[PDB]
Amino acid sequence: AEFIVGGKYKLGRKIGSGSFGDIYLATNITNGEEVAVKLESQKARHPQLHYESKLYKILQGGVGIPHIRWYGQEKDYNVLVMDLLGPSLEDLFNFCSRRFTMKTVLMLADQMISRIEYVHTKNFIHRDIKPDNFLMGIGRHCNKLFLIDFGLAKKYRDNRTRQHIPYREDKNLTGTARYASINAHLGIEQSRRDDMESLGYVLMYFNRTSLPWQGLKAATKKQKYEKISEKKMSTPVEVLCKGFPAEFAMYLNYCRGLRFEEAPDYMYLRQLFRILFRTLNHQYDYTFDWTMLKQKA
Ligand SMILES: Cn1ncc(-c2nc(N[C@H]3CC[C@H]([NH3+])CC3)ncc2F)c1CC1CC1
Repeated sequence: AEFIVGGKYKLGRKIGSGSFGDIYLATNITNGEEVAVKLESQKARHPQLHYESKLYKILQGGVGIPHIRWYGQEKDYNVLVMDLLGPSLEDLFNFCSRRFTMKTVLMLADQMISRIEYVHTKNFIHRDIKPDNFLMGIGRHCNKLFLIDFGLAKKYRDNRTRQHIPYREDKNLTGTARYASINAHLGIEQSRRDDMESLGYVLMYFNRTSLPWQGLKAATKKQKYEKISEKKMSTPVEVLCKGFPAEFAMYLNYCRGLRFEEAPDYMYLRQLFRILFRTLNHQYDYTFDWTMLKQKA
């Protein structure tokens, strides 16, 4: 057919766009398995796909890390082939009319903290934690959450010594402004704490349906980012999390309190949400809000 990569993956329709390229559905012509294919044009001032493919290789063996099938060059493109995955948390949020129950938020939180933790144990930070980068799997993996898109990810410490990258300022906000940590807005070098703060804004985005720094306008990119920053800094966490269980405010205070080099206590943060979950008499049965709507049909 018209477009086949690595001698066997026939590219079908476009399924979306990522950080540095476009994503297609494909089929392995030798066994019939459906996969996802990421194409980056080889004519790029600064090509990164080789870099992202190296990160995925480093991360193999993690729960909710997609397996890589092939990396290479085809026609005028760099090509990466991987597991096909299901919808993002943003897709599912819209499917549920931009409302999630507490049970769903807490079940997701347990997996999200763990996905981020794994990336950190391999000495990387993600730097673009948002609903669009968390995907549910498919088939028997449909209740497994995957964290993807390592285009903006960065080594935060040395493997041998565990010395961090240098503490410094005057960094561009590289990720998404809505979920960015306060220190990232100020141009401070991101570390593990910033991924965790970002997850806190995602959880509160799901709980509230919106964040108070949404809908802001300004003359420039930089001034919109500066308005978002100022709103984040002038909104107390108790106000942001008013009318929700105290655990969400505790999460956010804990993450802001972390020092640049300090290891988040992931076990404690998972425990914080799990004790709440079980106090509300919920069980981890993977009956999410979208599961309810599908089986009713
Ligand atoms: C950004 N990025 N990078 C890798 C992948 C990515 N996406 C999928 N499936 C998508 C189907 C359409 C859904 N709306 C989203 C999930 N499977 C594997 C992937 F690596 C994606 C998600 C595709 C929307 C870009």
